[PDB]
Amino acid sequence: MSYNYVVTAQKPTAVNGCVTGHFTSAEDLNLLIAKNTRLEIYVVTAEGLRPVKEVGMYGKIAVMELFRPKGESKDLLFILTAKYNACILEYKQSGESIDIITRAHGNVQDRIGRPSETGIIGIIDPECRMIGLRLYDGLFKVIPLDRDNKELKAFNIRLEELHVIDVKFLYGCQAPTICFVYQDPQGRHVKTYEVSLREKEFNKGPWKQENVEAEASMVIAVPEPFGGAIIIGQESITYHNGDKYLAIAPPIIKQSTIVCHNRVDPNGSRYLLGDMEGRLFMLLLEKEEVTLKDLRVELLGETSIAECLTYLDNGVVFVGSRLGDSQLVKLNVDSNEQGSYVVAMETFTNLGPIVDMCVVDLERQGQGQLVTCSGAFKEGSLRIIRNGIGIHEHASIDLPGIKGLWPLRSDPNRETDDTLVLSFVGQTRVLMLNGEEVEETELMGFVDDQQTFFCGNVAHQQLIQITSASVRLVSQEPKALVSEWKEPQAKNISVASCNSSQVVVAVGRALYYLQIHPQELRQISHTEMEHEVACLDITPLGDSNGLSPLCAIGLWTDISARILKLPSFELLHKEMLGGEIIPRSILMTTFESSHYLLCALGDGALFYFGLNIETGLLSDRKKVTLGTQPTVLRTFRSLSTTNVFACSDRPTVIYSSNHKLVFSNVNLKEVNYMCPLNSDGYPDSLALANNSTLTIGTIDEIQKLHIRTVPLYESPRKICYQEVSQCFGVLSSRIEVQGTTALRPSASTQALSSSVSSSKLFSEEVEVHNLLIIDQHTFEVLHAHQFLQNEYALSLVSCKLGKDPNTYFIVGTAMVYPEEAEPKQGRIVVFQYSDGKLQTVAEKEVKGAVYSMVEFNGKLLASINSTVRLYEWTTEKELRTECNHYNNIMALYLKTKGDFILVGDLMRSVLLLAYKPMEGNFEEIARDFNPNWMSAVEILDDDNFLGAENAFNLFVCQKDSDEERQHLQEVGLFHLGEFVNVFCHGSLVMPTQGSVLFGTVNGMIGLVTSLSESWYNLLLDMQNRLNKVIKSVGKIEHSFWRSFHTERKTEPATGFIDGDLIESFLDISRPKMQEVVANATADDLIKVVEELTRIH
Amino acid sequence: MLGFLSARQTGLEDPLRLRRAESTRRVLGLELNKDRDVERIHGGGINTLDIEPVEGRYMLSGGSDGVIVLYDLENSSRQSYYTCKAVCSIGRDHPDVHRYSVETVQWYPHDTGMFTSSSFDKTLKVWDTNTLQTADVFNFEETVYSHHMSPVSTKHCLVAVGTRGPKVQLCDLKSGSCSHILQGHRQEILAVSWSPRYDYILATASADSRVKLWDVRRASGCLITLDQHNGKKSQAVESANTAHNGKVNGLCFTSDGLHLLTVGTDNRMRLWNSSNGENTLVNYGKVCNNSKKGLKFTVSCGCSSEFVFVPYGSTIAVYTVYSGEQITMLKGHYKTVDCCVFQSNFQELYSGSRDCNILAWVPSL
Amino acid sequence: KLVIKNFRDRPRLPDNYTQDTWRKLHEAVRAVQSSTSIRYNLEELYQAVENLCSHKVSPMLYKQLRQACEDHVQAQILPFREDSLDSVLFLKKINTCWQDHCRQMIMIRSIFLFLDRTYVLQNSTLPSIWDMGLELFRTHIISDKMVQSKTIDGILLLIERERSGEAVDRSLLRSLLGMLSDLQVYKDSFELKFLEETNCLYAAEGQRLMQE
Repeated sequence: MSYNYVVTAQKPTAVNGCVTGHFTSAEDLNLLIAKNTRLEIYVVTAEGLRPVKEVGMYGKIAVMELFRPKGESKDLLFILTAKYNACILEYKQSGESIDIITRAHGNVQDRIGRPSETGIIGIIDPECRMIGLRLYDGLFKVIPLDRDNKELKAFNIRLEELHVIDVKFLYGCQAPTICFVYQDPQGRHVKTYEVSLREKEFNKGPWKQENVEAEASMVIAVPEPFGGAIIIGQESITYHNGDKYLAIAPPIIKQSTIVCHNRVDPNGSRYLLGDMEGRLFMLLLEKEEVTLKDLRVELLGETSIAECLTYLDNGVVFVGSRLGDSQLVKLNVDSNEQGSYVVAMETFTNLGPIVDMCVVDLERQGQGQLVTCSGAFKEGSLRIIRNGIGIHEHASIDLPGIKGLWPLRSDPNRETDDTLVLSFVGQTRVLMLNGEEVEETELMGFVDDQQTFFCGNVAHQQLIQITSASVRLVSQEPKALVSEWKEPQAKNISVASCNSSQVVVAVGRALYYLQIHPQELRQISHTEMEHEVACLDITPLGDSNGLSPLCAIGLWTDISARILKLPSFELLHKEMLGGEIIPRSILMTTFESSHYLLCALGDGALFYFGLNIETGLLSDRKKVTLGTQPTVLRTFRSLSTTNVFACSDRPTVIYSSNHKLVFSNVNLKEVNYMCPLNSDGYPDSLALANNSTLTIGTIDEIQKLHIRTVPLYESPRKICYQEVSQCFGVLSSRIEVQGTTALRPSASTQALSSSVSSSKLFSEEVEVHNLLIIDQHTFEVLHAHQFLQNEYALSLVSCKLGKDPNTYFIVGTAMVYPEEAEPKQGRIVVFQYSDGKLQTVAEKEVKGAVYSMVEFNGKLLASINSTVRLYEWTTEKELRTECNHYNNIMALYLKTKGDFILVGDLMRSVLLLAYKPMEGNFEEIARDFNPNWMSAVEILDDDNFLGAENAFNLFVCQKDSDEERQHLQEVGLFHLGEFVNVFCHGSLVMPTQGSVLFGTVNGMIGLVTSLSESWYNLLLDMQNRLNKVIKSVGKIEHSFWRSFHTERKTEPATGFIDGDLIESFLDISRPKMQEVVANATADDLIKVVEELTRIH
Repeated sequence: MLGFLSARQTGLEDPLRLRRAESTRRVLGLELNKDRDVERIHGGGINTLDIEPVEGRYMLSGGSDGVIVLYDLENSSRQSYYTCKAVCSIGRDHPDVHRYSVETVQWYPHDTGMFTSSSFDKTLKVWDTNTLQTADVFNFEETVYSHHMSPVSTKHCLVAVGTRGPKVQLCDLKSGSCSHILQGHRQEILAVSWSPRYDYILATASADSRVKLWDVRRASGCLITLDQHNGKKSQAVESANTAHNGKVNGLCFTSDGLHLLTVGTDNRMRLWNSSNGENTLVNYGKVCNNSKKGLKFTVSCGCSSEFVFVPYGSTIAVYTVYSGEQITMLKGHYKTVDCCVFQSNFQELYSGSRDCNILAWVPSL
Repeated sequence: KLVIKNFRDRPRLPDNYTQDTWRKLHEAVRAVQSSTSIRYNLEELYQAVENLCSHKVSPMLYKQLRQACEDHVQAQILPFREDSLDSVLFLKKINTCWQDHCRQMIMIRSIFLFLDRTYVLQNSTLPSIWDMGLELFRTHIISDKMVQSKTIDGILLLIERERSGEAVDRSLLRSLLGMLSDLQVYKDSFELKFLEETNCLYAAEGQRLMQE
């Protein structure tokens, strides 16, 4: 049995359903958004939205609609998980506490039945007597509500029509009336029935059936004043009421099918409609006193590709999009000079359908940095995901040569820092913060003509300045000197570290520990350290009144960190750091009442030891490499806690989450110095400094994924990083209509250079594929190479083959024609990029589509339609076959580790194809004989082959241990709840062996890792206990939610640990933690789950 | 088909769309395979086949000579071409072998460990898949054309057994009691079938051209008595409501359980509604059959449009259930076909004939 | 990005800072090479290197460092160009002339740590101050044919003694074979000759012992 850990790094960001209504309370105006599993409630304030809750339903939320029964003060909510769990959620706020109480919950799954073609359609009676569901073809499941169902005891009402396109409840009928569009071999026919609970069977409809357009695909139940139902289609919008019939065929909507509708006015005088192309129409109903006069369709403008949109108020329409960004637009009463009444107010970042992604160590750090090809036809774009703590740069300044920053309360009365002290080579400048305006002043008492090693407020309303010549004490008023301690023999001061009441300066080998006293610097003691002092710190700790009894030092010759008790300079402890590199900045600091001595070597490596303040005994010697240049550890406070900022070429923040330090990148090119600048104009800021500029900007909270966005305006398909050329290879695929012309300026049409593939091998709207070359710094498409007419580029891999040194972009294409069903002619082009040019190095016509390709020990391993042939790169520079393999249905996915090949068949689901090099022929080591339709497949270890099928599941094939050894065993089973598009080894952080990121179609970026059996058993026990303790949103048992589910099979989850469920252990109060750990102590398990949380 | 792959990739179409469209494409391209074989072990014809419900791996077959082979359809070899080797077999040397033709072999539902069979020796034996020993045997007073177990019932384990007497027998594989009988038919009962949807709805076809659905919980006759003309030629039920003009010798509920396909010796199929017994007037053209016992046929699962595979003389006919069109006519046999069974997992069809062969049809490309 | 400029910019940072400051290190580099105690103090020298890296004089500072080591290693070849020494004593002579270059060139790295890692590390074309030391030693001392000849013939002649049952300075051998490996000339210069000579001896020993 294998053991694995599945955790969700990025929560899904695709909006598959969004409703509006008074859910939180009567006068509210909520905007619920049904992300795949997340249920992000909102409140529509006068500006933007005010998120109020975000509950993760244990389900794929397939239907969401708000209904208000009789007697309910505020709207309830009905949710239908795609596994067919139905729950009537109700909002209930109790002061701070917000709890989505479940009024009634139940399962409405029929044991046997064809899942309907169009998908689950769940509708509610406008007078709220029943909830009509159409899950399986032929049946129409009705849920009563007049009775108080605490289990939602639905009852099937048989339907005589087997292919129902869309069904809606009509308005203003004494009996609950459905009005659906079904397809029968004579065409499509609207029809109506009168549902009747007492009879549990339909009756004759209020107005008999009628014929509808050949592609009438939607229904809109207009409200009470008009009644009847509108029926949208490809080219017509027919309004029906039984005796009235007003049908129009506007010319604008012919261009693209309409897919989403919504009602603007409560009387339904105006309707919104959005289509696949992204347009946003506006259907207007004209009334007569009432009846309906005529229909008009107006093009409001353009938005994201609208899957589901709602009207909130004042033209604030939320265009929830599965493919693009979930926009939020304003409907101007008048034109915007472009004929568009729509102006995008806000935007919600959405990692759309992740077609494929590659992990790259961009910026040459130790940090993974995903690059996903999210989006679709018009919203295709590259998202660059990277952990970090961003900097909201408020004010940037040009000041080359900065060499130190300190804040100064130049006015003793003022609480906030009104003055910033720069320090340049061989001099010093004082900067005065008077509001956002900042002017340089002169602080009398501070010698301007010397470099400064420290200057800051100290005890007794006094400043201090420690130049390279003399420690100086300045009376804060009227800003004149009161004391100047100097080296007795007149030597330059080499180091200095001050605090509120103590100053220690290390002149060469010798120390001098001054105690600040009112208008008096009293040299308490001194000593002669053996070897030249490198760095030191006396930061106060514990609860001493600014009196630090320790003075950590680091020394030059015998590289070592020590802790000298004060004032006697007694060597409490010594610690040999080792290596040939001296310490450079050593810091003593507290982290959640856990003391540390962070000592940073001059090569970038950083150490942190657990310091015992009383006895000074360094324990838990840990090392972390944060950069290459020498580090400078400066403390700073953020939200009532003290962090540490490690200025280097890779500026890294150190903060302690749950008694475990976290080293987080800061999204900045470089930070030489820093100082917590809490000014009036910039409250709680950081004055980050670099070689050429000085910057200010508040730093963020704990880590979170930061998502750049590079729009392409054309759907990408694949991506590969070619390190040597420093560029990405992206297979865009734009749409053309007619010759042929582009419908919009796409990246492939806006490239610096382009070229059309002139190939002699082979001799509405179409897709004109390309192979973009994206610079990996500017993200500007360097070269856009267009493929042949009617050619689809399905695969792309960057590798160097054979023995030659060149690195090649290799694209496997496949000619497509409408007449055929499976492609016949393809080719494997071998591109080379050089000197801003993309040359065709080779070409190899094949006898099928090239689905997936993977470099195999320098030998290209294509996959033509149902075969996996291992090409060879000949010295003549033309691909030459080596050996084929034909025993497949269709090999779509290939992944390699060493010499083994894992082939993801279309439906046979795996084939551990192994290449025998001594013979030169493939040998099927094993197969799994389940019919698991695959989506993407990946290899973890020698005998752990992860796979993700199309029913939203995961499974782990384990090579077992006669002929039964040829059976791959499924040991892990887990209902992920997303359609996994791509796997790729890696991680986003510099306990869990292995790490496999994977995208989805909803934007989720999970992360699969292996576990030791001991932690597997421990966490499985934890998971069961948490299930017993935590109460889910819909009372959906977690074991059921993760049960490996397919239409033909259903097994409990095993060999997988729900990462999110474990991580929820962090966010449960202490008494319920004690409950969960009723039988090991709570803190130990908090530590364990923290070690798990560290991975993503 | 790359269009479907891209549509699934970008989340446009549900994965269900590609799954069902590809299954329909594969079934439309169905053809005999010389890249696969099933070992010849039956002396006489093959009367029945039943792929196991769960995992679709093993496969029984009731030879007309009383031998119950138990194949294994998984390509355990390494070559593209292979033959489905027969794992076990209830040979004539077996002490408890069936003395005459085995005409129904069915796996015990929800439990592959056991399977059942019945033969003209007036016996129904409950076989243990592992040790191949009769767990229970029920001896009837007359032959047994066909029997069927509920593929949905987790509550009961009754077994409708259509003997050549006029009375349907219900045998209980739990504590033995074949006492429960369903009276109301007039002649032999050539084909019975439980409802895949409802636990207790049993549809029994007879040789007097009547198809009746029985609520076996009810002990006062049948719910429905199917009638060709939907009551147009209304006549009290003493010599009326005949679902065919000759013997009706085959039943197969559609996969959803909403419709009861019937085929009879008058050379017609009829897609009857399963809730009120109203013929839905699907034409199906003229289907040829002349068998004088249970004609087996099955209906596809997991495809866009449900197909039905009916033995048609010496050929398998592929009709579309809800439109009646004739998709094609699989043509590879040398005698009349007695039973075809659909392998839902991979859209493969195994069709035992009277010429001792079991031809495995598979899709092309 | 509210840029701000409301400043008065009077000063000028360096007086004659780069020329004088380098001469401070130049004595320190000279003092370190000759093992004379440093009159100036490392922190002043290190911080001096730091400031010179602010003025972007790292390239010229890198070169002027090279002339310092370039002009000292060459000063060490000439004692070895005198052939009044036998092989065994010579190896300790060159080995010490290598151990000192390691001890010294570590010290010159410690002072110049900032330059080594800020400027040189990014400039992938240039080698670190460490590998800089090996390159100087390799080409200007070990690449000397007479020193290379009398060196490899040194190590080989001890192994032949060791093979014949004598006791040799294993530590001295380890340093030299460490010395050659670090300089990378171990494979080209010494491995071939050693394998060549070893082939001969055991080939001679094999046929010699067979009949005995």
